[PDB]
Amino acid sequence: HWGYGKHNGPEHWHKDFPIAKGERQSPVDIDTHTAKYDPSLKPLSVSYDQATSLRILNNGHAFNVEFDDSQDKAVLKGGPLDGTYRLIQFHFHWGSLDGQGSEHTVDKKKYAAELHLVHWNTKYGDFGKAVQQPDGLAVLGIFLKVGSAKPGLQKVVDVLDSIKTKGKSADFTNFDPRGLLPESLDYWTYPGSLTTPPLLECVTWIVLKEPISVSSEQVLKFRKLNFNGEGEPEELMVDNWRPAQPLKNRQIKASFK
Ligand SMILES: CCOc1ccc2nc(S(N)(=O)=O)sc2c1
Ligand SMILES: [Zn+2]
Repeated sequence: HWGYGKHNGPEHWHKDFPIAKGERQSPVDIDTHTAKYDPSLKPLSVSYDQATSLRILNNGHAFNVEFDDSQDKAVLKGGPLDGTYRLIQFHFHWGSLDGQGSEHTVDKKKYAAELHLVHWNTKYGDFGKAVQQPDGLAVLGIFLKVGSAKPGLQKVVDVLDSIKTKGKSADFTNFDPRGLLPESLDYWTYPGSLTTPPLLECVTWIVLKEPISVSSEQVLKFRKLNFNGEGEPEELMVDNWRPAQPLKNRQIKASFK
């Protein structure tokens, strides 16, 4: 099965998922001098005050914090989007070293990790329908750099011991994702894809310009997770990022100049 190892990593994925070589794959390198300022772009509207987190899960390639998406509780609108997108989960990608880990890069610069808040377009009724549409998903991407600790992240860090191996889950209620946002909501946006299989080209990417800082101790605890299931040989969950893909016939737009 697919993963991030030498024998099943991103350069192998196209054999099972031919769309890996598609025309609107993610992630990409954001060239800040080629991105076009678009004054017609609206500010992002993040409404997370009623968010209901349920569970945190190690799924074998990352850990997901899952939300109740049966109503318009935590939604994303505005920006480049038409209509209302519901938050369903967030997860991270990170590296084995502080100098790598993000999926998107900015002028070829890598960050230590990247947070993805995944939302789906409510006009399609459920998430599985949404991923089959060109405007089905909106993923908010936030860069993590190593520096001062992020207080709002610590509740996530402290529960990781309980979901060390693949398939483990833990109740995770009353988590407020607003504690993970940067001060500014300026962004780049482009049409792209899921960055893990099935790599569907259904995503409007919204990548925030301002990174958040987390401490070395916080990111260190990410790196203690396991790709494997309990009772299997230990493989540390690190470097679960896909490298940048060709931009091809797309333009990256910026909400700011
Ligand atoms: C369709 C089964 O659920 C999936 C599969 C892949 C996938 N990739 C992302 S990401 N890394 O935010 O682009 S969210 C997501 C959800
Ligand atoms: Zn992701």
